[PDB]
Amino acid sequence: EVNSCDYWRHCAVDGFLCSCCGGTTTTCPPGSTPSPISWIGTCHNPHDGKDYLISYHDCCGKTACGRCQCNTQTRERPGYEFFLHNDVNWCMANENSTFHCTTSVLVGL
Amino acid sequence: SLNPDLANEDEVNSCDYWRHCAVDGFLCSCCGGTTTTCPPGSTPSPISWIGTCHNPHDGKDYLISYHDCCGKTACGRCQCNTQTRERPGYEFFLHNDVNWCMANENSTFHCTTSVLVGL
Amino acid sequence: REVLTGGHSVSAPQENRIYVMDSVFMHLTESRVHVYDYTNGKFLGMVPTAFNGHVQVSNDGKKIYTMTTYHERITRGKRSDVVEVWDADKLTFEKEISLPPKRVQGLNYDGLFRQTTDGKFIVLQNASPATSIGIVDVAKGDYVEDVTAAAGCWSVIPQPNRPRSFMTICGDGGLLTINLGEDGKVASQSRSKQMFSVKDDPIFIAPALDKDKAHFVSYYGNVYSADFSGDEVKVDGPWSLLNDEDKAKNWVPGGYNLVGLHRASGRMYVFMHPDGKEGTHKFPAAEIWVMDTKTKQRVARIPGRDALSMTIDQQRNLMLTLDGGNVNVYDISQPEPKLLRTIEGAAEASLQVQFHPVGGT
Amino acid sequence: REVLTGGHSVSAPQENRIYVMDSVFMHLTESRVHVYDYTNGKFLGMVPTAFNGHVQVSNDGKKIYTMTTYHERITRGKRSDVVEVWDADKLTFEKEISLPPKRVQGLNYDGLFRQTTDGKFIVLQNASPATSIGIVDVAKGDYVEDVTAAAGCWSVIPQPNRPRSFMTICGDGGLLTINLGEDGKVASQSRSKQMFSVKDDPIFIAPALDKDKAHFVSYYGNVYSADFSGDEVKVDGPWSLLNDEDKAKNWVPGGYNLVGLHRASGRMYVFMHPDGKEGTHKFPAAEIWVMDTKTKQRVARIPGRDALSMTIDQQRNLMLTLDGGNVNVYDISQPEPKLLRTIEGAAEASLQVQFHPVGG
Ligand SMILES: NCCc1c[nH]c2ccccc12
Ligand SMILES: NCCc1c[nH]c2ccccc12
Repeated sequence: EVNSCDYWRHCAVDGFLCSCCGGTTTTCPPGSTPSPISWIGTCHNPHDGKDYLISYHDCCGKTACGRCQCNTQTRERPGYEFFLHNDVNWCMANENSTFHCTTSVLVGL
Repeated sequence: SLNPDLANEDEVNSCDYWRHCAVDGFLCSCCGGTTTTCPPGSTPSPISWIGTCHNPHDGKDYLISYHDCCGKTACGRCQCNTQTRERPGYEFFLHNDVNWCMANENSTFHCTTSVLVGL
Repeated sequence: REVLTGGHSVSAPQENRIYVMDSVFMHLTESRVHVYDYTNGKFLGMVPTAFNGHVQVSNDGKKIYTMTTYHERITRGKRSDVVEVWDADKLTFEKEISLPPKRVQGLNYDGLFRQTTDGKFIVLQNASPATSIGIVDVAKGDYVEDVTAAAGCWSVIPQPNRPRSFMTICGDGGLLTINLGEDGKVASQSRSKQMFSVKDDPIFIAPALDKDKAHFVSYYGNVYSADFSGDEVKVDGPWSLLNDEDKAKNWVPGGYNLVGLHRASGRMYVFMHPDGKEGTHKFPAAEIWVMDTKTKQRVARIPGRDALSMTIDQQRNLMLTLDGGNVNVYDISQPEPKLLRTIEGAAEASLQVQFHPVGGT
Repeated sequence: REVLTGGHSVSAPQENRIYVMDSVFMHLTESRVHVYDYTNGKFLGMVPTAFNGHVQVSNDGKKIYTMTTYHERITRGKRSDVVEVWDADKLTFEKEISLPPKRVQGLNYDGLFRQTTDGKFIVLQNASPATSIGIVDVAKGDYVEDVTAAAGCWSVIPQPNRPRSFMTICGDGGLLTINLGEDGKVASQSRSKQMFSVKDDPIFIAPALDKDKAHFVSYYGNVYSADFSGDEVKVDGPWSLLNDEDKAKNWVPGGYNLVGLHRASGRMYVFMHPDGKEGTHKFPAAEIWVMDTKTKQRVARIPGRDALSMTIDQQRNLMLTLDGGNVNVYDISQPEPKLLRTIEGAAEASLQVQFHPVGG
């Protein structure tokens, strides 16, 4: 279920799911580096009915994973609300900005 | 039959066109060039693999030189993989599984041309 | 007998050409511009643009500008962000202009990579992730300096009634106007009143751009206006794209470069889809709506062909639309657009198409 | 509160791993190696290899070697041909080794990028377009030798019964053997008698490699052998893969990395298709044939699933086959191969798959 675009935590992923790329929902595949910065989504948990902040950190320094591409836009906003915006590369400030895949890191309520 | 610029565009752009009998690559005629001209901003390879192809329209056999056009990334259009009289790398200039842009200033290959040498 | 030659120019004249910016997202380090003839669908050539290229044509029609990122070993080594100048007719590289290593990496909205009306400066979005606007002096082949005044703003909307002025959309819901001096440094600036509520009615960044004003559509199908006929920008809106029937079926805008303006008639073109709700603002077009911006009424609606981005040509009265892979050519000389043809397989992952400029003085 | 981390190792043991070399021909500047678990089809990771990468795993299983080409601005600027050493478990870059700007650019035949049996030297094909074999000293991280004696020859076949010896196929239809010294420089060499007629019965370069001999198949379905039990290679052939019925339907071999040998049994595996004629030598397999190299007769035949390349694991008695995009896994512990599973979409344009070495 975590490899599906419709998994609740992936509600503002624009990118490839790291769990399909040799990583997990919250860890980068071997030899790719987490972005320190990220866009944030507010996603609805279908079990407890509450909304949670999810931080979408890219994994950087390897070329495109190509698997489980998602483009979901729940509560996503344009670049004038920059940290809610997912049409940019959140690897932009890494030592290498090449984008490999995206993680979905639960922050909290 | 010997002059693709006078022929039907769809005919020369086909992998089945007689002079493309040892093309492994993208036809330059589909990539903004012609059978004998590189697309703008890509550079002919001075070296090539060579094929011998039969022309069914006049019944003669011709030597065809397959030069790559180099220095731009893959065209992606009209990919062909025809192997008539093609041989492995111990017959190197008959071999089409290598990049004939390999000795160019930039070795990135863009597309392949099919140049008529003679009988 | 036959001899292979290079050095050739593009086979079709400039007025036939369009530029499809292919991100090649699946292999984003080999992005490129595909050059097509819109009159017959013929592939004319291409320009390689490495990792996430952006593209525009010089206002005078002579050059193609790209913006891209290199690293010494692609996935490792030193970063070089650049603007490149290419000859439009030969499709050859001429010059590299060095940028600070913070040019925007992101999908190809027009507003991320633009130029002043007079063609003298290239104006681009930076993100480090702190935002600023970068200015490149075309004559000098130089980066000037960051427009730090644009912190917390996004995207570049040139003012077509002035030689070197542009606007940007800011997080306070207003517009910042920058006026450059002859050297490409900021000569003056001004900030409008609030145009839209960022929380309650966020706008799409893509302008429907007239000579002395610009219109913007919102997530909920409202329209906003910025008039820059005077030195101070005057803002207005909303008015609704929607009638009662439209509202009943929850029609809203969706797409990327999703609007356009035909300046002579004042007709605005917009991608629309039904059953709107949170999360559908990038959905493909179910329809294209054509609005009279003077009367504020819809004058036409046609099938959207799942289009996501468009562009308008004022000089030939055309609209192009683009669904990611295919380009549709429309005649918009009358209120109802007429489909002329579709170019299939123009790109693998493109969200931006542009005409080669004709005229425009 | 969850925390994103890097620095992780591949999640499956080495013995589960295979390496699918994806040329990505449509976008050949972004070639890569995809790492898969063959037991369950799971994607484990990848290594980026720029323009037309080649790959192999070190014999000791600890490192991945890639070979590739860079330019300062990709399509312009100075060229750098390299070998890269990567950690096999962390899939991270460790070391670049400079090569002269003539490494082979071409599709991924095994014999273009190999290593000595003792693992101390990488042995690679150059073309400028004049051909030579390049030697990289792994410990030193240096290109140490350029074997110009191999001009007019092609591809590298390591001898598994000697520490630093390999053979190459030459334009005279014979084999050149190179024995490297412990410094990577040529210590001696020898040329065989003609094995095959280049004009009349050209062989595929892919060897069916045993410990002390190699077999090769030809465009017309014949088999040649090179025995390197001694210092001088002894050559023989042809025998035919074909019986009279096979000939009637014009069966011939086709593919790229198209043969393999199961060393314990002597079974040789070959991709075959009917209706062979000039120009069909790279056609997908209609069948895989299983040949007893001792009796010189076919023992079995099974559907080919349009495969083009294969590889064999001796110790687990497995064969992989590959059709460009998908990898099929076969059990070959008995004479008839048994299909265990297919890994769909392992690549966009791959003609080479390899197991992680487990022998040490
Ligand atoms: N986080 C995904 C942003 C994105 C979509 N398309 C792109 C193209 C280039 C760079 C980023 C993007
Ligand atoms: N002339 C085409 C050679 C070729 C086929 N596949 C390849 C992959 C990589 C490099 C060259 C090739």
